[PDB]
Amino acid sequence: GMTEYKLVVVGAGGVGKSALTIQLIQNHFVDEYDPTIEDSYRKQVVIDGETCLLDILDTAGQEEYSAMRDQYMRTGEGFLCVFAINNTKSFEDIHHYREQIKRVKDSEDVPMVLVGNKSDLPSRTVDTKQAQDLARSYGIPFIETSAKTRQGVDDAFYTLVREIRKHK
Ligand SMILES: CN1CCC[C@H]1COc1nccc(-c2noc([C@@]3(C)CCCc4sc(N)c(C#N)c43)n2)n1
Ligand SMILES: Nc1nc2c(ncn2[C@@H]2O[C@H](COP(=O)(O)OP(=O)(O)O)[C@@H](O)[C@H]2O)c(=O)[nH]1
Ligand SMILES: [Mg+2]
Repeated sequence: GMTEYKLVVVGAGGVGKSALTIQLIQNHFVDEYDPTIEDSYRKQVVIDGETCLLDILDTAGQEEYSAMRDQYMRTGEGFLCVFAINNTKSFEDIHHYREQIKRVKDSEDVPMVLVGNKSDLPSRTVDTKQAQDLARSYGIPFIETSAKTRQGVDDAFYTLVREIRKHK
């Protein structure tokens, strides 16, 4: 049977979670997508010759630490922690998202990838070295992406699938 992978995209508002997810689903750059819409989207993909079913949850809205929201996030098997390379605050928030994932999954080894988005822009404020060194502190991969140009989009999602496969 075809394996389904439940992936969750997290990070500050405005980093490009929706743009990244829609590039994967539609193969098109969407510069405008209602910042309040949180929803899930499926796509069949060939990753290393195997057709698998991705189920991507694109998160949005206010932080809520209810038993219901924890249960909803606990459905994720792997997480993309996204920041924007021209927004220092989004990068400085990443540790919070990682700590919340570790708590809900009750595990120090949850499949995760650090994503530096907006790599097409010239306004960089977060050095690639600092981002690579944060992923090294966590023991996870780092991928540079652009939802505008498609840079790194399959690398981010497919690497997360490969981290889930090794975790099982
Ligand atoms: C002063 N703040 C703290 C630093 C940044 C600043 C603002 O932080 C901020 N803003 C919005 C959302 C979040 C946020 N953190 O984790 C989560 C998720 C979705 C991640 C996945 C695992 C869980 S489990 C659960 N219940 C969640 C929820 N709501 C989550 N989202 N953080
Ligand atoms: N140049 C550029 N802008 C992007 C990129 N990804 C998203 N954006 C823009 O960043 C803003 C926020 O994007 P959105 O996908 O709504 O972020 P979300 O709140 O994390 O879902 C919008 O103005 C998008 O056009 C990218 O890689 N490059
Ligand atoms: Mg969004």
